[PDB]
Amino acid sequence: STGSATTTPIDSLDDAYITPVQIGTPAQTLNLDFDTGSSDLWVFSSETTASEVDGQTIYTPSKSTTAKLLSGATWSISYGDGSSSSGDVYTDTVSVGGLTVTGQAVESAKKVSSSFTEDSTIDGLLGLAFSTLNTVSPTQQKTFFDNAKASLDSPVFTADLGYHAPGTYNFGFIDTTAYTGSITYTAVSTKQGFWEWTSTGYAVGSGTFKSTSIDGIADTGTTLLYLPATVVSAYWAQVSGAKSSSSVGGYVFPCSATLPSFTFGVGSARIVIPGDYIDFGPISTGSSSCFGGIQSSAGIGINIFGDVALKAAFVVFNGATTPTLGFASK
Ligand SMILES: C[C@H](O)c1ccc([N+](=O)[O-])cc1
Ligand code: NA
Repeated sequence: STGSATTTPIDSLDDAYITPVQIGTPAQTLNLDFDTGSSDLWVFSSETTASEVDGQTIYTPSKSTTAKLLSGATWSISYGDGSSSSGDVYTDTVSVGGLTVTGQAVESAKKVSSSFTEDSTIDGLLGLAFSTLNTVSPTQQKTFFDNAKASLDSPVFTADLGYHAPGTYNFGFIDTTAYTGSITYTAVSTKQGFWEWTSTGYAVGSGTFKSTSIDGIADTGTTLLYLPATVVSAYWAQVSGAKSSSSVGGYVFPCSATLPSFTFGVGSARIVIPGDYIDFGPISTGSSSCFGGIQSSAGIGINIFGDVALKAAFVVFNGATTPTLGFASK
């Protein structure tokens, strides 16, 4: 089997991407944020505290003939940005782009933090990191990908995120029309539950490539590119008037600037992030200070290849016995 679904940016900055997901019988379609840096499939629901729902579409298990309470199971997750949610668990039929899993754990939110409530466009998350990070207790649950894997034509999914445009998540096949050149594969460590890999270095604009190992994660549910302070300082030093602002919480730059590209290494290959992808617009409405898309990881504990990086590439998440990542230009 395979599946193929379009993923759409939630706003004009590509802050996140939503993908329609069918849950239950008859289908309830919710727009979920596919997150390769977490491992819970959780939804706004009929159980979510009413004051914490503002415009989201909810899953109602009582209207699904295939829903079944996973008795005793609870969940609680806290994300890198300080957001969180928690609740109880049902199993139900979940379909993505024509690929169906029966018995998928659907984590029903009883509580969500303010950032979720405030984002009317995201009805929940679909985690695509390793199932070792799944929060369900006392019996850990599998991700949609892990449950689908055995049925897929090939044990892979691919992320093809758009810049200010829709893109695609495919399951079970690699669309050879969706990228240019060849795919370069690189090793993955699953030790921390992530798609963790080591970039071979970077370049700023038309500058020389610096060969240096940068461990980090491929995380579709993080907007920006978080890299070591040395790397990030070297990038923003090439932008007149850029500075790190403790008041704003990262590097800002004049909105009048033209940004340089940023290249990262994948083995001997190179992925180039255009300068425009690193513009996250005014810090507040109407400001002439703009927020940078490359930020320091120094206060995270991990480097994160978020959407800024991943949407410059066709990315293969290879879930074979020995997982690997692949990157191609597009
Ligand atoms: C609501 C907030 O933007 C949000 C937080 C965390 C994730 N995630 O890591 O995928 C998505 C969305
Ligand atoms: Na922000």
